[PDB]
Amino acid sequence: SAYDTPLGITNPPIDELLSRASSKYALVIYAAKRARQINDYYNEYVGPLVEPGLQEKPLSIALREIHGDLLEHTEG
Amino acid sequence: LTSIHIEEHEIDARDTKLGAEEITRDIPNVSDEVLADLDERGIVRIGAEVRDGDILVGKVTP
Amino acid sequence: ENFDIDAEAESLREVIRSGKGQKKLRALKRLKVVAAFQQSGNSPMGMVLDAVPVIPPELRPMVQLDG
Amino acid sequence: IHARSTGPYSMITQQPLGGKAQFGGQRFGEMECWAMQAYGAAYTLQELLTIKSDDTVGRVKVYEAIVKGENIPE
Repeated sequence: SAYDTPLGITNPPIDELLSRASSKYALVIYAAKRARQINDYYNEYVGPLVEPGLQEKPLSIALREIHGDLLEHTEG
Repeated sequence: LTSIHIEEHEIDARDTKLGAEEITRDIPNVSDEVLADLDERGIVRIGAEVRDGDILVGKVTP
Repeated sequence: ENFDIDAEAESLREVIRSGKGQKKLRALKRLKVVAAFQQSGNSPMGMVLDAVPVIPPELRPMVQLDG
Repeated sequence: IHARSTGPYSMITQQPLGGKAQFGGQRFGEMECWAMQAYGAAYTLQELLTIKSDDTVGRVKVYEAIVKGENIPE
């Protein structure tokens, strides 16, 4: 199961994210709320956890983080 | 395969009940740059290159 | 004003039971609208207007055109 | 070719006035909404049919929020 390397938005790969959260629909909010938090930190102020890029976006950071298993979620 | 494309832009000094409309160069709230292309009439001179936003006909409503 | 929804609704539930056939259908067509007004918090007094509402002006606009 | 981040809004209808000439936005129709629902991009549709079109407090706040670089208000 080799893809050489991902690039841009397709990094990180979705199948490795779907393992982490219950479903893509959860993963969306999972990433989104975290991203809204990361957005807020620059201005709930926790993060960024993983060492971010120089000019990197909160969505990329959030979607990177979920893949790393630095976060945990509760389904309402 | 280059084409010439000619577009028409109309405006009318219609009468209102407050005063009357007039096509004139002088506008209260502008700079010299945007009315440099205009002439004594208050319309852009023949051949002055216009950009999307630039004034063509200076008209004032009462 | 001179109306009692409960008695009317009740009677209609009997007149359907009494005359089974074509008139039961009419009494049952009559029943549904009456039966609804019982459980409804709003009174059927509001079916008539002493005052009529007026839509916000902007949704019926009078704007002068370029002329 | 059309483009519109923000500009003039129409007076009678509180969505962006449509047209190439009038510096207008594009029509996000029902068949577009069905595709969006069929994905289930709830927030996307709930952005498109609100702050990105109709909502007078949303259309003014979204620009400020984006240019300041804050969270997009609900």
